[PDB]
Amino acid sequence: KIKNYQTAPFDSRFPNQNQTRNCWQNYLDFHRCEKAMTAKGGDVSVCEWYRRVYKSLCPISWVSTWDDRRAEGTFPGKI
Amino acid sequence: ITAKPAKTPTSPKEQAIGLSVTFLSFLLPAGWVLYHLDNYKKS
Amino acid sequence: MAYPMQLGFQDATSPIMEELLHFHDHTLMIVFLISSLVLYIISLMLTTKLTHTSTMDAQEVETIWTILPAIILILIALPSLRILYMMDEINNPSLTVKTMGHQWYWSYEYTDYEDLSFDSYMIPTSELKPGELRLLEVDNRVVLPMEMTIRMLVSSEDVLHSWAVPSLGLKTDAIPGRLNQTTLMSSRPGLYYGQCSEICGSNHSFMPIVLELVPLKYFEKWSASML
Amino acid sequence: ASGGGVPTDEEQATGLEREVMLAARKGQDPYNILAPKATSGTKEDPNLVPSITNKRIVGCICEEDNSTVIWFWLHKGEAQRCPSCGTHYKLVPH
Amino acid sequence: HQTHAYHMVNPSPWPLTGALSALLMTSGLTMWFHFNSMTLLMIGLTTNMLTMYQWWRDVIRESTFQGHHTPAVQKGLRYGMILFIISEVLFFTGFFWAFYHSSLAPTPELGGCWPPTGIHPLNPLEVPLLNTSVLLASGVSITWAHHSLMEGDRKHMLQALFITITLGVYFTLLQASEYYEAPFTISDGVYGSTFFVATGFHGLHVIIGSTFLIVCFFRQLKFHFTSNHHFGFEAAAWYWHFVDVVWLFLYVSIYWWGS
Amino acid sequence: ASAAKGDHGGTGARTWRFLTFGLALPSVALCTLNSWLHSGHRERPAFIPYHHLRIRTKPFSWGDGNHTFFHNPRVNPLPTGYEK
Amino acid sequence: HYEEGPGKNIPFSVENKWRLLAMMTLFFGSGFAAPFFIVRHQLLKK
Amino acid sequence: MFINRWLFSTNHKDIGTLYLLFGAWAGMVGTALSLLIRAELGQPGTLLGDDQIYNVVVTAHAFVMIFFMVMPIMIGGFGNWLVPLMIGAPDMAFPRMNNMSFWLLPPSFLLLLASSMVEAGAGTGWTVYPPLAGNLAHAGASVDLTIFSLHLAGVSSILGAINFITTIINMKPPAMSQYQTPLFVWSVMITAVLLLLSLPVLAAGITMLLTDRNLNTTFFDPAGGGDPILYQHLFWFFGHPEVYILILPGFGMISHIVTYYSGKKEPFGYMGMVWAMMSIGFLGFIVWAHHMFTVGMDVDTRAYFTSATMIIAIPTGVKVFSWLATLHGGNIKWSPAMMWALGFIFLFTVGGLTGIVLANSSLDIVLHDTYYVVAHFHYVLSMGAVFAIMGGFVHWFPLFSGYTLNDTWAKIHFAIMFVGVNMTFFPQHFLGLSGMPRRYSDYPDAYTMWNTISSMGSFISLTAVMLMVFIIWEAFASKREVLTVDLTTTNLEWLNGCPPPYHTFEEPTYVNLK
Amino acid sequence: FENRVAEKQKLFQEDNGLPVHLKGGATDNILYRVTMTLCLGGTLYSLYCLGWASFPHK
Ligand code: HEA
Ligand code: HEA
Ligand SMILES: CCCCC/C=C\C/C=C\C/C=C\C/C=C\CCCC(=O)O[C@H](COC(=O)CCCCCCCCCCCCCCCCC)COP(=O)(O)OCCN
Ligand SMILES: CCCCCC/C=C\CCCCCCCCCC(=O)O[C@H](COC(=O)CCCCCCCCCCCCCCC)COP(=O)(O)OC[C@@H](O)CO
Ligand SMILES: CCCCCCCCCCO[C@@H]1O[C@H](CO)[C@@H](O[C@H]2O[C@H](CO)[C@@H](O)[C@H](O)[C@H]2O)[C@H](O)[C@H]1O
Ligand SMILES: C[C@H](CCC(=O)O)[C@H]1CC[C@H]2[C@@H]3[C@H](O)C[C@@H]4C[C@H](O)CC[C@]4(C)[C@H]3C[C@H](O)[C@]12C
Ligand SMILES: C[C@H](CCC(=O)O)[C@H]1CC[C@H]2[C@@H]3[C@H](O)C[C@@H]4C[C@H](O)CC[C@]4(C)[C@H]3C[C@H](O)[C@]12C
Ligand code: CUA
Ligand SMILES: [O-][O-]
Ligand SMILES: [Cu+2]
Ligand SMILES: [Mg+2]
Ligand code: NA
Ligand code: NA
Ligand SMILES: [Zn+2]
Repeated sequence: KIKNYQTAPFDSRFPNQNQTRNCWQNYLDFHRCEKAMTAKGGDVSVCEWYRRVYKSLCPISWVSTWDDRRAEGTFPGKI
Repeated sequence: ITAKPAKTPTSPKEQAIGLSVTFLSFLLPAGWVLYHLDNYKKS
Repeated sequence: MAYPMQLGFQDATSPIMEELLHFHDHTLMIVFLISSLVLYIISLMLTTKLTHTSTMDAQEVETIWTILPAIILILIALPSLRILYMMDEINNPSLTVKTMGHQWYWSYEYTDYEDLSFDSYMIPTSELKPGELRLLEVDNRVVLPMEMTIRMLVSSEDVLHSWAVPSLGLKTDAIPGRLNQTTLMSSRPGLYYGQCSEICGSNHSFMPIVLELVPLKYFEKWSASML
Repeated sequence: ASGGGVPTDEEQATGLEREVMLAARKGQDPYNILAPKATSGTKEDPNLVPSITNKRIVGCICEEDNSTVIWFWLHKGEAQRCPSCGTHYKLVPH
Repeated sequence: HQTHAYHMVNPSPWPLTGALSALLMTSGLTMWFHFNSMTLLMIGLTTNMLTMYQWWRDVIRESTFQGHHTPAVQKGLRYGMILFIISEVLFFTGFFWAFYHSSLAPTPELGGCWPPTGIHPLNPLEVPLLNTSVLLASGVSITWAHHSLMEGDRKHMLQALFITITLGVYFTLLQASEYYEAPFTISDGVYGSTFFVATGFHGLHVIIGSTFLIVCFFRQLKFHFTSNHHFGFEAAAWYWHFVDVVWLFLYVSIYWWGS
Repeated sequence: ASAAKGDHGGTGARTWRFLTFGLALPSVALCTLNSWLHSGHRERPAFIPYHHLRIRTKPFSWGDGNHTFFHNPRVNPLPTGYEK
Repeated sequence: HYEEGPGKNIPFSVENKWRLLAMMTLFFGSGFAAPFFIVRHQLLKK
Repeated sequence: MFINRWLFSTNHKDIGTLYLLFGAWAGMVGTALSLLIRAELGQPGTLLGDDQIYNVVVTAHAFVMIFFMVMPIMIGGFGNWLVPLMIGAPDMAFPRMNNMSFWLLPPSFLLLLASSMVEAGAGTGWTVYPPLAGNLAHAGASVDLTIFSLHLAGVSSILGAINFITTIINMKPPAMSQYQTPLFVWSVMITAVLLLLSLPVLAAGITMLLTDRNLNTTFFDPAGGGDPILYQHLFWFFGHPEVYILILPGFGMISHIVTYYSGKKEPFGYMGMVWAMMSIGFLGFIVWAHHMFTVGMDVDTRAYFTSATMIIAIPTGVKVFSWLATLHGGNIKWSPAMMWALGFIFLFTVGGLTGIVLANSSLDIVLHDTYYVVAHFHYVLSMGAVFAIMGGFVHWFPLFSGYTLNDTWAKIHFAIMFVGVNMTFFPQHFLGLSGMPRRYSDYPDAYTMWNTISSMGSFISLTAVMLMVFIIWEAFASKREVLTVDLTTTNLEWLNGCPPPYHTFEEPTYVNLK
Repeated sequence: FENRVAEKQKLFQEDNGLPVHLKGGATDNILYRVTMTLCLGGTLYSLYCLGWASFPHK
């Protein structure tokens, strides 16, 4: 709830050297949460943890490409 | 093993010729290419 | 970095690299011993006019030279695997840094807080400042806080590369579409050098890595100034 | 259902295949398909080695399960002995 | 004159023409892919077919007409064909490994799911199930053909072998139609890549196996096979069962499990 | 399994012909009916220019470079969408 | 049939040792020279 | 007659001779490429150009040495000459298919040379990893010509494997079991099994690379959901068996050479030697990902591959100790072939031991893609496979030709080569431990001394190669014809004389069952 | 169809010294010449194509 975020913590779901899915899942979670909120009227502030984690872990170019595809209607993950 | 003496003995002079020709066949063409390398790179 | 006429590993800069040095010393002793034993036995077999050319029974001695190597292998595998799982242990980093390989340079992203990223290219030999190292210096070094556990994530935006820093015991391949993780902890301030370690085309030899390890407060102010 | 029309080997085998077939039926092995069985191999009862010439290579497995085979030319004439075990062999040219 | 049972083969040009046909086909594919030209490739395919025709023609001359296939020679050819099929199994194993690697760990670009986002797989209960019944049925009819030959029954051998070939052709025509009708293509990411390269090499082997069965059909029409000596038929049947089993693995893996 | 059938005594040509006509070809006939019965075109889905599909890293060595080898205009969109 | 015996079971003649020297010189020399001339070819392209 | 005999051959000896000539020519190519590598590295700075031309040379060096020199010489050359003679067989099972295995290789080599002449060559490494080898970073025909070169070499060896397995299983005397066949014959049979199983997987992988390059598949391209690392698995699933394919016939020849020049009728521990070769063959299929310890694999997979790789030391150690036990008590003949074999035992052991260092995935993080790997594999290849080739060549040259070498010149040759290869590769251990990467055209200044020494070593090896050509010339020039060969009772391939007649064993050996 | 294998066996066993690939008659020689001409001519053509492809073309 309170902050003091330094970086993304160890996540038992992604314990190995390949962290691709950790970046991906947190990106999906953020945007899923955000869509849920901006609808029912509430606050994207509750989505903030996923946003910090995926920003920490994900290469800038991956985020940028995924953002471009969401705007294009070509993003292949479910949000 | 045992063997007959050479049917066509190759004297020390003949061996020196065969060895010299063999070495030059490897060294001259590669030496030419490497000597002219700068010529190749500059071009 | 390596120094002239170096025979062995660069001095360890991280505890894991120290562990690897001791494990290598252990394994090399065994390597020396077995090589020397084989050379000695060869010379022993070849230095007598005594003969024994009739059929020799093999069963008894094949026990020795199966069981003895099996024991030796176990004596290598035990410390080997201990270090392997140590290098894998959970550590809780304070900082995550990404590096993306490119033809032919590295970029770095420090996006825990702000969007900080930059490119890091080899200094051309003609532009080295006096005393700087040919093929090793970069224009923008990877500044990092010393004495802190850092998560490095490695990828590529084109072909394969591999991000290496021998004195920290690090080498993580840079693969497009993949985010590989390693952890980095320097016991000391200083400058630590590595080189691209997967063939990647025309300037594979010329895209090095330079870490600059400094106290946290210097790293924080550097970070802020790089925005 | 049933019916015929497929030739048999008896009808249609030819060449070497047919020679081997006809010899097998007579119990003969001119093309060396079978391993010969050893005699006692004494000078009185030597292994008899057929040949179409006046020498043939013998391989001697001196003892059962030896992995080393001992090879030598056997020549027409007096029986010869394996150089390792001394078992006798005699050439029978034909 | 020999007194062993093995075959000393006359000196032959077909190894060299085969090797050269391989040079022409591969340099031809390079020319097609990079220099917009089919010329070398068509020469290579032509000399390849000529080589195979004359080489296997000569094997028939050597065996049916000259009698060089003693039992020892046949036994070697049995091992040869079994080893060849084994190498073919391992070739397919590489494509199945590619398929499982990609489908068990679908990457973000696919949507992180299998089948990928945007891929609409064929229904495995429609034509793919039909093609499974077709190849299984052909495995039954080729077994009938084999037993008819061993029992000396020329007419039913020919009938059963003709039914087998017809089924092979049916499969190929069905597969060609399904290729045309498929809404995904070989360029549709790793789903299309694995689907068409794996089933494509399988289809090539069905065509090869059907051709081999057709060769056996015409040899049988010419009375080449005896009721006890017919290795070309046995080899074509083994190869045919291999094509059937590869199909079953493709059906379960790619069409059914991968759908 | 023993399947559910029954014979042997002797596996022979007659038995395998029995299996061919009594089990194998009837099964093919059934599947042929099932299939040519569920044919009839599916609605082609909306075109979406997904970046993992319609891959073009090099033009194909035939046609205009942009059509797959067994391109079906009805159901195979180009990278820019359905043609004509 | 074919020739049998030393010097006859090979595709090259050993009847004259100097002709043989020339042939061997061309044979091994051409293999050793080829990479140098391919490097030159690639350098003189760009 | 010349065309019938040499282009249309169905004869195992003549086809063996063709392979030996082809491999010798390839060896000159491979040596030239190796000298270009070491000339580039022999002083700091840039000699030839940037890493593209440099790594075209490196890539070709490896393909030539592996596929056109070692495999044709060991399997096509010694295998075809010796295997039928050692089992008393009248030829190979498929004598005409055998000829096509040979004639596929000049076309395969032509394709490799074409790859280096068109565009900028294939500067990929002999591993040909994407995406560097893909159609964006290596656009144009060079990599496709390389792939096709490998396809043809692969077909050649797969058909050869079928031939050798069938011949060895089916064409022995009816009394001779598999446990009465010589160890070289075993070594070729096991190598052929490895070829049969591994090369189709390589063919699958490089075909997928070909379609990614030309048919818009994406097996290895993340944009389509593919994975570069899948290629690495398929490649190394072949590539580790391949190094055992490169050494196993060498092990077989070493067994025969050590036995012969020890004056022994048999190798020590025959069934142990068979067991060890089979064990090595089997274990060589379950270790491939030790080529992939830095790609990001899970820790338990790294632990498995570390352990499984190390186990192969046990059967290999049985072979080394059994060679030493064959020497034991011998009437040692210090022939040139014996010197090659003794150098083999020792230097192969050294390279096997640095391979065990590398099997430790934790240490391999720091050693991978450095010259420590280069040092490992040149001890087992340049001082293992090559020493077995030279030993077998000098031992059996009088059988194949009917003429003797000059033994003094052959010992001089061994001496020069032994100095050259050790000066070349021993310092590369230092360069590896201290961090010099693979596939570099230039290096930081600190690495200069050992790179200078290593390059000087490579020139000494060049002098040995030139001297080998002269030595073969001198033998054919002098025509000293063989008379008597000892130990024919346990070396059947000599028993038909030197050279043996075109047809041997027209009448098979007599071997009874007892 | 009638079984004419016996007459093929006589033909291919005739003591005429011909290798099996030519032993059927003049048709064998023609097909052989066609095959070998295509192979050698095609191989020369591939070498020309390599010559062409080995150099830059504007
Ligand atoms: C002839 C070729 C050959 C052979 C036989 C071997 C044999 C072995 N190799 Fe080697 N290797 C290569 C050729 C070969 N290798 C090549 C070409 C590469 C690089 C590929 C590339 O990237 O281009 C390579 C790479 C390579 C790597 C990858 C390193 C990396 O890229 O980071 C590894 C890792 O485990 C490895 C290990 C071994 C081991 C354990 C053996 C074992 O088989 C050795 C077993 C032998 C002994 C151990 C010596 C004798 C034993 C005794 C005297 C008994 C007592 C010994 C003990 C108790 C230890 N090899
Ligand atoms: C059989 C394999 C083999 C052999 C013998 C050699 C022999 C040599 N190799 Fe090579 N090499 C490789 C396989 C081999 N190499 C491979 C696989 C690579 C990795 C490629 C990659 O990174 O992609 C490599 C990489 C490699 C590199 C690293 C390049 C890099 O990372 O940038 C270097 C550098 O010094 C090198 C040098 C040499 C030298 C100086 C020799 C010398 O010792 C050669 C001396 C000459 C001989 C040994 C003669 C050979 C000829 C015969 C035996 C014919 C005999 C004739 C008859 C029998 C009639 N090699
Ligand atoms: C039963 C019906 C189908 C039967 C088989 C039909 C063709 C088989 C041909 C060979 C198959 C071998 C693999 C070739 C790879 C691809 C072919 C895959 C099968 C196929 O035909 O795929 C087609 C694409 O063909 C394409 O790209 C191009 C096709 C032509 C180019 C071939 C290129 C050469 C391939 C190289 C072969 C290397 C072999 C090495 C073997 C070495 C072994 C040691 C799919 O069509 P699409 O329009 O994309 O989608 C359908 C949309 N409605
Ligand atoms: C990118 C494109 C690359 C293309 C590369 C293509 C390269 C090759 C061109 C091929 C030309 C083939 C011409 C026909 C060859 C027939 C071989 C054959 O049929 O060989 C037979 C033996 O192999 C046997 O049986 C069993 C083995 C039969 C093998 C048949 C041919 C296979 C060729 C392809 C192999 C691919 C392997 C794929 C799996 C990875 C008979 O052996 P012979 O010694 O002849 O006779 C012995 C006498 O006693 C017979 O009376
Ligand atoms: C890595 C393998 C190669 C190893 C080293 C080879 C050792 C070289 C042997 C000599 O090679 C020759 O060297 C000459 C120089 O000494 C060159 O002459 C060149 O230089 C001469 C002297 O300046 C001129 O007379 C010539 O016209 C000019 O071609 C000549 O072309 C070249 O054949
Ligand atoms: C049983 C078999 C063959 C014996 C024979 O029939 O001659 C022999 C040959 C090689 C033997 C093996 C090798 O000598 C290597 C190992 C030696 C150890 O002393 C026992 C296990 C060991 C793994 C042996 C087990 C067994 O005795 C083997 C496998
Ligand atoms: C490397 C290969 C996956 C190849 C792929 O990504 O395509 C995988 C598939 C199955 C795996 C193996 C199986 O999961 C079984 C074992 C599991 C253990 O945790 C490691 C060893 C172990 C023996 C694995 C090693 C390695 O991860 C294997 C062999
Ligand atoms: Cu980047 Cu090598
Ligand atoms: O490969 O070792
Ligand atoms: Cu390996
Ligand atoms: Mg690497
Ligand atoms: Na049968
Ligand atoms: Na340099
Ligand atoms: Zn005896």
